[PDB]
Amino acid sequence: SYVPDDGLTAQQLFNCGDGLTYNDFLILPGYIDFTADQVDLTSALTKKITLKTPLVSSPMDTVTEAGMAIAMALTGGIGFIHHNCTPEFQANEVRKVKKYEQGFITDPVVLSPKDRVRDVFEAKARHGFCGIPITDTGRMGSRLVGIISSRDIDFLKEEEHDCFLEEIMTKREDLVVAPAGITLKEANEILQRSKKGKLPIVNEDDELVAIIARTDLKKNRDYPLASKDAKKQLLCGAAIGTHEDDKYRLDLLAQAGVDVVVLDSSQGNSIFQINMIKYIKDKYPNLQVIGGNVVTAAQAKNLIDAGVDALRVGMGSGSICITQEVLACGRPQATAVYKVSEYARRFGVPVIADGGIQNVGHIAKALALGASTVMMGSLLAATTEAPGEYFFSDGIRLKKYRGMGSLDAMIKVAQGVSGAVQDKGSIHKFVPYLIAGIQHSCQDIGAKSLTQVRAMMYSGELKFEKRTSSAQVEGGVHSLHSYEKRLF
Amino acid sequence: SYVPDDGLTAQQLFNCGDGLTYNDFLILPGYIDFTADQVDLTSALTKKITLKTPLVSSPMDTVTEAGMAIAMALTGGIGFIHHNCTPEFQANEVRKVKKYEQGFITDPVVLSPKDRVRDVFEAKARHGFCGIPITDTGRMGSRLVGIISSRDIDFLKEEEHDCFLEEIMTKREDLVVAPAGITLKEANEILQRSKKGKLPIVNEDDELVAIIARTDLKKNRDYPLASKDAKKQLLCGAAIGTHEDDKYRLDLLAQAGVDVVVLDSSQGNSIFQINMIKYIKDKYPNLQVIGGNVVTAAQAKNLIDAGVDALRVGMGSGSICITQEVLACGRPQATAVYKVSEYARRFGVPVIADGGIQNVGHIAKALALGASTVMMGSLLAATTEAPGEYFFSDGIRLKKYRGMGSLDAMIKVAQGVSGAVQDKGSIHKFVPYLIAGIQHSCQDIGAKSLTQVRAMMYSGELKFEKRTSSAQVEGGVHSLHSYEKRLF
Amino acid sequence: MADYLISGGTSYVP
Amino acid sequence: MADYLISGGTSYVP
Ligand SMILES: NC(=O)c1ccc[n+]([C@@H]2O[C@H](COP(=O)([O-])OP(=O)(O)OC[C@H]3O[C@@H](n4cnc5c(N)ncnc54)[C@H](O)[C@@H]3O)[C@@H](O)[C@H]2O)c1
Ligand SMILES: NC(=O)c1ccc[n+]([C@@H]2O[C@H](COP(=O)([O-])OP(=O)(O)OC[C@H]3O[C@@H](n4cnc5c(N)ncnc54)[C@H](O)[C@@H]3O)[C@@H](O)[C@H]2O)c1
Ligand SMILES: Nc1nc2c(ncn2[C@@H]2O[C@H](COP(=O)(O)OP(=O)(O)OP(=O)(O)O)[C@@H](O)[C@H]2O)c(=O)[nH]1
Ligand SMILES: Nc1nc2c(ncn2[C@@H]2O[C@H](COP(=O)(O)OP(=O)(O)OP(=O)(O)O)[C@@H](O)[C@H]2O)c(=O)[nH]1
Ligand SMILES: Nc1nc2c(ncn2[C@@H]2O[C@H](COP(=O)(O)OP(=O)(O)OP(=O)(O)O)[C@@H](O)[C@H]2O)c(=O)[nH]1
Ligand SMILES: Nc1nc2c(ncn2[C@@H]2O[C@H](COP(=O)(O)OP(=O)(O)OP(=O)(O)O)[C@@H](O)[C@H]2O)c(=O)[nH]1
Ligand SMILES: Nc1ncnc2c1ncn2[C@@H]1O[C@H](COP(=O)(O)OP(=O)(O)OP(=O)(O)O)[C@@H](O)[C@H]1O
Ligand SMILES: Nc1ncnc2c1ncn2[C@@H]1O[C@H](COP(=O)(O)OP(=O)(O)OP(=O)(O)O)[C@@H](O)[C@H]1O
Ligand SMILES: O=c1[nH]cnc2c1ncn2[C@@H]1O[C@H](COP(=O)(O)O)[C@@H](O)[C@H]1O
Ligand SMILES: O=c1[nH]cnc2c1ncn2[C@@H]1O[C@H](COP(=O)(O)O)[C@@H](O)[C@H]1O
Repeated sequence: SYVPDDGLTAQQLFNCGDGLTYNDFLILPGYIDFTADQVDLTSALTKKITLKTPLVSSPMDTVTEAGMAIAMALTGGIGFIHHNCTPEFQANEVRKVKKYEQGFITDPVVLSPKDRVRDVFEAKARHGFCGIPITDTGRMGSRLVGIISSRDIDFLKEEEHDCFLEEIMTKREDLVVAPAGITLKEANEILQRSKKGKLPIVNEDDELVAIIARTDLKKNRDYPLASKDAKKQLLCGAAIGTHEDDKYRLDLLAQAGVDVVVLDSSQGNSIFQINMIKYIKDKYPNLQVIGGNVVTAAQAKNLIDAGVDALRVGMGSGSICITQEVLACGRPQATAVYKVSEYARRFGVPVIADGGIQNVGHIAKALALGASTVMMGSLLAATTEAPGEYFFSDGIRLKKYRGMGSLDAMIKVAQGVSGAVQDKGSIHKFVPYLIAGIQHSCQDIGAKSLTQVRAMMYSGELKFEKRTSSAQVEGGVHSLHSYEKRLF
Repeated sequence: SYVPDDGLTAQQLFNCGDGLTYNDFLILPGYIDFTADQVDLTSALTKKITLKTPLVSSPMDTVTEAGMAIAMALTGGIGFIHHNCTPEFQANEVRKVKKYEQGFITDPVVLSPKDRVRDVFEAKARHGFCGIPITDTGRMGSRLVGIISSRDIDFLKEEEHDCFLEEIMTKREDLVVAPAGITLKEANEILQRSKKGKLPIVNEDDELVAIIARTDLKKNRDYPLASKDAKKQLLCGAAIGTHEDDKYRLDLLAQAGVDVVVLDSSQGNSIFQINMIKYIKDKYPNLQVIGGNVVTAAQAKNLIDAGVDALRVGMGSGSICITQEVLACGRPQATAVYKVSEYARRFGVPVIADGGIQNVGHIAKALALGASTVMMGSLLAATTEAPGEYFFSDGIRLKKYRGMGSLDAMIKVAQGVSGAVQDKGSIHKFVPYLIAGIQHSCQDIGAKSLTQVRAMMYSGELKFEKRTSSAQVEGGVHSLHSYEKRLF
Repeated sequence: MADYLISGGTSYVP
Repeated sequence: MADYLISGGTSYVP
């Protein structure tokens, strides 16, 4: 336990007061006894909601939709949803996202048997699934009759000759079911003893309460890190402004049932949103919120003792915002997420970083420096699940980048720009590179968990080192004619 | 019906004696009385087999293999396969493209139940498909045991853990089959009203002769024009050389049973090619062959009297040819295809054209120029369905492209070039754009199918017109600062 | 029927 | 489990 004390700790630099951003300083390694993928990524973003990977989308029109939302919560992160649309647009967005991976599912598609098959056609045109059961009446709490799947509606050249759904279906008696009052494990036992794909759940009174599908199991086998709630609903997030009409934005998605929600602002300290968090807590106390934005400790304390439980930090600091150039506020974002995190420890509120990420090493240093998660925008823009579609500029494949601080609200001043960046493909080959690189980072600094790196930072037994303007100039690639930039 | 005769008809166009190409003449419009979807677009290439879509890959070594073949022929097209290397390799590729849709599946893979689950896993890892049958011996002509689809294997930690297959399959008494000597209609019908997923066929002796799955049905309606053969396999074609081991190159694929063959050449009008045609036709009266390279009627006539039934026209015409510059032969191909199609219509032999195609306009008026079908090669080069890879130079995703008479093949000359072009994406999002383009152009001309655009040129009812240098430098965009070119 | 499928009917007429 | 997931225990020494 000698440990010769060379190095420099956190408060040993951040009271120097310089404008430290990420590529200004450096982490120092330590003594390990373990392997690379052995360290987990279990983190959290609320007082209660936790994530086994810290990578979360940004609420912006360039990035987030059910493309990014499904892609990220499916790979174990969490998406938010930007709000500059009609409230019903993000209502159908959420009714797209917290579906598609249900568990003991409630009130599916079901009808009367006196219908026709083009009802099923337009239903799957509005839905994309065709695993539908039938009852006697059409309500969910009805007497069960039968079930309809893809293989009974796939050949029909004699399409809709008043095709009543009694003679052409699966019958009643040739269907295995489950009695209600049943947990998941024996339901899985029933399904892979059935191998039929679907399994209704009724009572002893033959009254439908639930059904399950099979592809739940296939995605679960595909996607072990999965970001799932208790009710086997996929996690979903959304952005909300603070002009007063957003009450009618959040209420309808609240009965839709979004479970986290960010209150987005450039500078989130105002009387408006503190009145609004008081407006939401008495309405929705079980619901959990993420508060922002915040740059430093004073507005941090006033919005936490206002009653927020989660903290979105970082201003003027993205790849896009020129807000520091045009509003003269913000700060170097590394020192920001330092100091708000060591205030945030005093209440156990989680801190998620914002912008300024060039690369994997930046979210590595931000995680190490005490951010709870990090939400990012650019290198998880330009995916094939960012909305809109591509174009070219001198043949470079690229998709536009745009942030609401720019000139596209729908006499104004712009805080950001509109630009574009080349595509990097799906996340499914990309965010595993992210998580693998950062657990590689977490191992060769010397810790078994992100919780260990933060406690091992507040202990100060890791140490850092600031490096000069001519010291990252060789930290990158140099001293050669030409080279190539590939990551994986 | 007053209808002035303003314009130029074809024979009074081309007998000016000028080397017209596509980029220096154009087509007049006509009368329209229907919509673009109300066109038919069925063409043909030989006296037997017809194609729903008049476009075909060119057999060059770095543009087409299995991917192009099954993908484009799956879209009602037809692919040809090059002859760059050893014949067993090409035999394997024509073998794997002869399946991917079959009739009654003769000789699939089948196993004996003393195998393990890991055996089926490693079979799938070099097949991709795992709806496996199982017999007593493991041979094809054997007695049935059971059936295993993908629903049976996907949930076991036990891959070999005493995983002899007998305790895990369905027992064959509740397994319906068909008796042999049966056609598809009632076969597929009792499949769908049986509704179980796969349907084997045995005899009275329970000997396996055939099996059919669901995948016929959704490949049928997902590709409603699909270029089926008589046994509803897809069609295929392959290229060959002329050095005396070409006989060994053709006989083993004749055992593989290709559907057509393209005689490649630098130039067709040889003793070699008519003598090998006479080597073919006595050996294979049932199999069909196309001819080339030939750009005038004299070489056309002494190839067609040999009994070739189709024709590849246009040398010194491709994106990659430089045989004008080094070898001083050929002609502008638009002047070729008129007069060789005018000669080829005398004998009912259709013709496929090559080279120089930029766009849907070139092939559109090209098949309107008298060609039956046209074999575009470069505008579908460098897709994701292409051989090779994406790579990068100067910051653009990119794929190389040679010409199959370069010096890059293996005391010689060179008349092919090697280069590269941009990616064009998935062909299933690309060739429907193409057929939409042809049908809008024919919609502009106003014929409900292509055969009367060829007759309507042969009637000369439509006209044509010259373009000059100012006309084509108008023809694209002009007088404009900066733009983008987005095809779709 | 490919002879019909190219032009049909006229089929040369010099 | 979120409360100890940040650091788990220290929470003090200002
Ligand atoms: N680093 C960053 O995160 C960053 C950078 C640039 C821009 N932005 C984006 O800039 C967006 C602009 O939104 P905003 O921050 O201006 O909040 P806002 O658009 O909802 O309010 C507009 C302005 O009116 C005032 N305001 C706040 N609440 C109000 C209310 N109920 N009623 C009337 N006026 C109110 C504020 O001055 C605010 O600047 C933000 O959503 C933020 O996402 C963020
Ligand atoms: N636009 C085009 O399609 C085009 C034009 C020119 C050349 N090419 C390609 O260039 C490639 C190479 O040119 P190539 O002429 O050397 O190959 P080739 O197959 O075109 O002809 C073979 C060459 O060997 C000789 N030859 C002809 N028959 C022979 C036989 N039975 N046995 C031995 N030799 C024979 C001839 O000199 C001939 O040039 C060819 O694959 C040709 O297709 C294509
Ligand atoms: N039938 C049905 N499916 C739903 C519903 N909600 C979501 N799904 C989703 O539909 C997804 C895919 O459906 P499948 O399991 O593939 O069965 P299917 O709907 O018949 O679709 P096919 O694959 O064509 O057979 C499931 O993972 C479910 O998560 C619902 O309310 N009814
Ligand atoms: N198809 C499916 N099964 C799940 C899911 N979550 C849990 N299960 C099953 O629930 C079983 C019991 O574990 P639980 O405590 O209920 O939930 P869990 O901890 O998330 O389980 P895992 O998903 O396996 O990690 C697991 O073995 C899983 O097989 C899910 O999201 N989809
Ligand atoms: N499954 C299977 N497909 C084959 C076989 N031989 C050729 N195929 C080709 O593969 C196509 C379909 O493959 P799939 O059956 O969908 O692949 P799979 O994983 O086995 O799917 P399931 O059979 O439904 O379990 C067939 O239509 C044929 O074109 C075979 O022996 N088994
Ligand atoms: N569903 C299906 N039917 C086929 C297929 N091939 C032949 N048939 C049947 O063959 C019967 C006789 O007509 P054909 O001209 O020989 O084949 P087809 O009509 O082109 O086959 P389809 O693709 O179903 O239209 C048709 O009624 C078809 O139902 C196939 O691949 N799929
Ligand atoms: N309790 C059940 N009892 C009887 N059959 C069932 C039951 N559950 C599902 N099935 C049968 O399985 C059939 C189809 O389900 P299956 O998952 O095997 O195929 P699919 O959903 O139509 O297509 P895919 O498997 O590709 O998703 C249903 O139409 C139904 O006949
Ligand atoms: N004659 C038959 N008799 C009884 N059961 C059959 C018969 N044919 C197929 N099956 C049963 O129905 C199932 C059909 O499996 P299925 O075709 O749905 O697999 P799959 O989900 O489509 O696989 P994939 O997604 O890879 O295409 C078999 O596993 C088998 O249990
Ligand atoms: O409207 C905007 N204009 C510019 N930047 C924004 C805007 N809204 C949010 N941001 C932040 O800008 C960052 C995006 O840049 P990046 O994360 O470096 O890709 C994120 O931290 C966002 O939270
Ligand atoms: O190496 C070569 N020398 C001359 N012509 C070639 C060569 N390779 C391919 N071709 C021809 O060029 C055509 C391609 O047309 P493209 O689409 O203009 O590139 C092919 O169909 C061939 O007939």
